[PDB]
Amino acid sequence: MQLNPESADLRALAKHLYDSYIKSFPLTKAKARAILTGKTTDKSPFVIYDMNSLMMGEDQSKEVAIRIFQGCQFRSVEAVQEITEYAKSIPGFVNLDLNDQVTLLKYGVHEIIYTMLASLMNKDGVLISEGQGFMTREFLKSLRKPFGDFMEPKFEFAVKFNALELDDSDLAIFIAVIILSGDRPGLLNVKPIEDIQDNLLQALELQLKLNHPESSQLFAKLLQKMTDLRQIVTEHVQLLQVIKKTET
Amino acid sequence: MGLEAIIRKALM
Ligand SMILES: *c1cc(F)c(C(=O)NCc2ccc(F)cc2COCCOC)cc1C(=O)Nc1ccc(C(F)(F)F)cc1C
Repeated sequence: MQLNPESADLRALAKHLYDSYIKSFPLTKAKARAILTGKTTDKSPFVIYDMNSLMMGEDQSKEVAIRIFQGCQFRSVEAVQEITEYAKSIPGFVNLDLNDQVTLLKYGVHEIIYTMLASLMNKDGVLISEGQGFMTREFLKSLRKPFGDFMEPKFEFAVKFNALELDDSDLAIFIAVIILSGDRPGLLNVKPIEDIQDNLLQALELQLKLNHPESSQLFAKLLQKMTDLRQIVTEHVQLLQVIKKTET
Repeated sequence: MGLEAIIRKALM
């Protein structure tokens, strides 16, 4: 490996997605990790760990399980928006056939939501309300069916993913690689998507080699994850309609 | 449908 014109341009592309990413998602993995790990001057989050801590926490539906799912829904809408905003700053993306831009984000946002959640998760739970709150894994599990199980696959994915210790520089280009997946169903101009993805995949490999001396095949194992995330989002999509069929 | 809506609006 040599530091040359092509390598320096993969570094500028990495830096440009990193800044663009720090823009679109205010709550970065770095400040998320300072909050989870207590290493912040910032305000300390309020822990929701039982039904009583949730009441004070709130401080319409009657049902606390439904009400939490609703909150989960709204953040998702905001997340889909932030991911689209990010996508506009990926060199090539705004130039693609508008319909193709839509299929990419359509079929990608759920995989990107699983990834961004890991950033907000440790073994105890997930940061909520821009770091102002923390909801414990086991309490979310404590909600009646079918809500009790909704987030558990998120925690499963997030436990093994976070073990890779990816930072914001890696994640920005991880997310850009996902969005430009040339296999999303009904894509009018594939060859052009795959051209942006090839450039993004070189930018990813160089990143991980420079940033992760102890993980020799981390690039290979980020691709396995991008595979993992296909069946995960299926399972999420298919239970997410169960709730549309059984909850008014 | 609910998704494409929000994505086209964000692209705007
Ligand atoms: C929590 C609840 C929930 F119902 C969803 C979800 O995926 N809803 C579907 C949805 C969401 C947004 C949208 F614009 C359209 C749709 C309908 O799409 C149809 C599905 O088939 C493809 C999601 C959550 C959840 O993930 N919540 C959430 C996301 C991201 C963050 C962040 F902090 F990481 F940014 C946080 C939360 C709580």
